[PDB]
Amino acid sequence: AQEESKIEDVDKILNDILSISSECIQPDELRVKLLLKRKLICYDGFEPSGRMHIAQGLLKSIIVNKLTSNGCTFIFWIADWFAHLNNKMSGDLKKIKKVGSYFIEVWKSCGMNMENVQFLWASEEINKKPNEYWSLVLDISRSFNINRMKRCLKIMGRSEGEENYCSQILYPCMQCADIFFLNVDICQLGIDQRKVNMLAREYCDIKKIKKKPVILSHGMLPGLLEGQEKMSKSDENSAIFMDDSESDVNRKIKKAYCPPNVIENNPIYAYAKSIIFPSYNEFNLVRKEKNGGDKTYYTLQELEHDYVNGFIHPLDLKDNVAMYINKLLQPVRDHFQNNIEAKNLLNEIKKYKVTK
Amino acid sequence: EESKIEDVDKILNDILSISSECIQPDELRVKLLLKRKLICYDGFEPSGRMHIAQGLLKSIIVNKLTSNGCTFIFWIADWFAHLNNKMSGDLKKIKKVGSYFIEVWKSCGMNMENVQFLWASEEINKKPNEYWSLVLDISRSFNINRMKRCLKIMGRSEGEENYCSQILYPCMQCADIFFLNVDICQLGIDQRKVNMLAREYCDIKKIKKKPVILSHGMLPGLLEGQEKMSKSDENSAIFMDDSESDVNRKIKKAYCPPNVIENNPIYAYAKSIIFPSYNEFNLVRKEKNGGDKTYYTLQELEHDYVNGFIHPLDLKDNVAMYINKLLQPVRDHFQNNIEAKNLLNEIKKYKVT
Ligand SMILES: Nc1ncnc2c1ncn2[C@@H]1O[C@H](COP(=O)(O)OC(=O)[C@@H](N)Cc2ccc(O)cc2)[C@@H](O)[C@H]1O
Ligand SMILES: Nc1ncnc2c1ncn2[C@@H]1O[C@H](COP(=O)(O)OC(=O)[C@@H](N)Cc2ccc(O)cc2)[C@@H](O)[C@H]1O
Repeated sequence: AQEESKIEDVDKILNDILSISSECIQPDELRVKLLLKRKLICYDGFEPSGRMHIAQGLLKSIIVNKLTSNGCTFIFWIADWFAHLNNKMSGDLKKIKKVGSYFIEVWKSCGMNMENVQFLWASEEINKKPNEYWSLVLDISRSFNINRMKRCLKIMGRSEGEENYCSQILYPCMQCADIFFLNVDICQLGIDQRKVNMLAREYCDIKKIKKKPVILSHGMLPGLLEGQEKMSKSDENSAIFMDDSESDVNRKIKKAYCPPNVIENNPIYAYAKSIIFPSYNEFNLVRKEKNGGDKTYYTLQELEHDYVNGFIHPLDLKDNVAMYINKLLQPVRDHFQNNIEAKNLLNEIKKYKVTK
Repeated sequence: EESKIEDVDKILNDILSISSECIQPDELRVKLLLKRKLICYDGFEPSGRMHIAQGLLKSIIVNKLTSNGCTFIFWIADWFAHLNNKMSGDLKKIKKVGSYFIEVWKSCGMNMENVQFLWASEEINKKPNEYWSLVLDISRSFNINRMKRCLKIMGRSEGEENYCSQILYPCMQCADIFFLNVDICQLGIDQRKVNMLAREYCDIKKIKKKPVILSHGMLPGLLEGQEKMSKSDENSAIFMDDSESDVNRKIKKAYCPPNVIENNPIYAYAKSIIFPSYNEFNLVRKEKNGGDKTYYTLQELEHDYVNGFIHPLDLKDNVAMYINKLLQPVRDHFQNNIEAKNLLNEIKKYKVT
């Protein structure tokens, strides 16, 4: 037989999946998992705690498309109970659920392939099998000491510095339980969530569980301003939101940090690299004749090169980044304009006060 | 009208007299005027054989409370025992112990309509959303340090490695109080911190219906300095299934300092178990040692012991005899009810963790 084309295919698949990742734990387990002649279950989880920003909408969608076009199933875990537990929207569950419904409406208009995508609500799923779920949570809690768990504080945007409520011990125990409860093959969350993903791998070793989840962390999309490592709602003025208008996006991009001929810590370059290039498979720099005219970058290396050496002005990088982000947002805008029910949902959502 | 206030008053006096400490007496009165059928509960980790505090001592309090129209829930804390690593965390063993607990309780004075045997696992799982929602809401109300103040309710301390289970457990025990609609928490004083936690949670949440804590005193262990009979304090306990000779053996070896009442385990048993059960204490002994004497008050018993009128050996012989008398229905039930007998035999095999 010449099924050496299968090994070649897996390696092609592995390299493609990894190209979208910031850190894989571990790459070898991932290859192993891919040879499982079966769909791999991936998931990411979201606190419904305010407006969605483009990391959770546009960037997520690039990654999910890559996965589902390579034999994976993808679960969006609408972590409503988690948001409540973390005091979001003052812990008001009715508001959290409305935000959760809003998130789904966005994701459904993000040009994601839905054949292999699932939206699951934490509260619904847990309450379908509360004995199993809670037994798991308890078993996890008896396996790690308080200090160990306290080092997962980051997964909920918390620190040792603030007053540490017992809920901050339950939450990580519950997030860890999710991984097994949902039978995840691949935890595909942002790098800020990694500590609880590592905790789950540790749990496997402790319980001598052979089926171990692979941690496929993506990098943080940076905020608009210098020094903002993480676009988010809790970093004032860092985020472009999924409901931002065309002029909104233009205005935030124009005001963004984009240092001349430097790529490190440059959020504008980061959007070109992590969002636009993977979406278009090319970056087409449109620029005046005054400035060298249009040029298509077929590779990230060529792009980095022309930027770092001043061939690409910052203004030109900005203008194009803005344009593409607007084009990418257009389907979402169209949905929230043409679907009056979605429009109303967005409307109610914006009225909320973002509690921490 | 008057007789009503007399009724409630006497009752209130009955309830209060048992207790080592009641928080708060006034609230208890309000509770009785509001409802004659109060819900009281105590909770037990099925973590090994049941010692006499949880049976003979328990019965005295329970019967005094139920005879007044109260319902008393026995909370078989199976998931709690498992969470707290008892019986090697084997749910099957824990359940078997739970079943044996019920057989002991029904045979030592608590086979009655007003007593309920409830399993934590079962009850939680009838309304899991409500139970767990409560546990979560409690967790977001208290910080870790505050919660670690409840460590004694599970026999743990700050000193040892503190697993996250030791945070969840108190959240769950606190949730139980509301989940079972408890009017009176009737637990040992060693459980008081989580009971205070619940009262603190009410204030935080502006809950006006607030539980009364009616804590009973700890029964000392057999040996010197052991202030609490328990499975954890080594060779400190008399078990409800102990045979006559086991009882004699253990009482004989027990700590019983002459003249001294404080920290005297043997006197404690006489005082807290025997005397309330018989409403007297009949001291059998040789003429030369002082002869038989019937005590009608604890004051006379205490006076005589303090002054050395009763030698430790005479107190021990009599306490052993009485304890054996009190265990007789339990002994018979386990020698006769073959199902209960098999349960015991099996239960005795298990290693305590
Ligand atoms: N700026 C930026 N760049 C790339 N990825 C980002 C990002 N901000 C947030 N993310 C990722 O979005 C997912 C959800 O974010 P979150 O609402 O802050 O999630 C955390 O609160 C989780 N603890 C929610 C959760 C609960 C339970 C469970 O089983 C899984 C997740 C994250 O992947 C984040 O990295
Ligand atoms: N030596 C002694 N004297 C008097 N009372 C005693 C005693 N040792 C134990 N007790 C009381 O018996 C009950 C059961 O004791 P436990 O199994 O050690 O109870 C604790 O583990 C509880 N956390 C179990 C529990 C879980 C959940 C819930 O809602 C209620 C109870 C106790 O009253 C103890 O004081």
